[PDB]
Amino acid sequence: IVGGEDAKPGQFPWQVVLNGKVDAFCGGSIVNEKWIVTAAHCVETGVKITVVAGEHNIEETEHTEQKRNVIRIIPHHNYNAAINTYNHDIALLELDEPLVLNSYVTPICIADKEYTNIFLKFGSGYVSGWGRVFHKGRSALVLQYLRVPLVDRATCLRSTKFTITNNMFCAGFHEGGRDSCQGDSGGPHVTEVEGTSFLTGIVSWGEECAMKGKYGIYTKVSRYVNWIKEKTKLT
Amino acid sequence: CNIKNGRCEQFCKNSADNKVVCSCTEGYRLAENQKSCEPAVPFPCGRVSVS
Ligand SMILES: *C[C@@](*)(O)[C@H](CCCNC(N)=[NH2+])NC(=O)CNC(=O)[C@@H](N)CCC(=O)O
Ligand SMILES: [Ca+2]
Repeated sequence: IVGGEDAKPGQFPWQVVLNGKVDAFCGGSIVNEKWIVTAAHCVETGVKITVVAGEHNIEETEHTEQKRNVIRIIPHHNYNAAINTYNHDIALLELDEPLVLNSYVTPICIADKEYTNIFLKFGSGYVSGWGRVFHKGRSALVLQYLRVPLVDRATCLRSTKFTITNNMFCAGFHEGGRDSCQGDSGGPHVTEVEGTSFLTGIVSWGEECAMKGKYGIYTKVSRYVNWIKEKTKLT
Repeated sequence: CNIKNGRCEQFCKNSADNKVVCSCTEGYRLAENQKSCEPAVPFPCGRVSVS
């Protein structure tokens, strides 16, 4: 996250970090005690991955961390149907053992398709992660967060040569300086509705980070909430 | 549901006679005022409880 602030412990208790052949390589959010939602481009291939919930500072111990192994990865079935487009950039991870929910480990809410879009169109969401804090720079030790405005589709389309599909949205500032970035992929874009946060987007891609005239591109979660609910049922 | 979400804290559906029915997401119950959403489990989704 470029141009954000330090989170307080427990401020984003749905946020998790992913670790693998690279540490802190992506984020995710808690769907329920057994399931994380993240970006499909984070988990191409079946390399072994671990999830850490209740994480705050990734170089210190808070005694709130819960580490789990990933036993099943379900990228959306249309991800990579077309090469290099980031269309349908969303995936689910099943954990080996249930998370234990508490103040530091809490799911994000997920509304139906209609209300997820209504919440997105409120026009202001929070994004969070341990990704780069400068474009091509170092990663964060302390979880970062940033409020980003929704950007109108036409402006969105004009900002880039790359294709923005109806499964995506733009968010960020016209003057640049504040954005998500590499390492933040998979992290949740959330909309707060009278004290209760709902998942409205997933950090997916962009051109550099925080450049004036460019915006962060997010997976539009409203299009996928039916799929998330179908695949993450507990029994 | 037209204005202010029908006064529903979370979800609104139009019923009949221009009236509304509110509802809430998993982990919440419709409060008795039939608008607000109250926690129905120790750690409901989407809320900060460290503070
Ligand atoms: C995988 C995930 O961490 C990143 C998130 C980048 C978000 N960028 C902004 N400005 N909000 N996703 C990617 O790296 C996907 N590939 C791209 O974004 C490429 N266009 C740029 C790759 C690069 O600059 O390193
Ligand atoms: Ca830590």
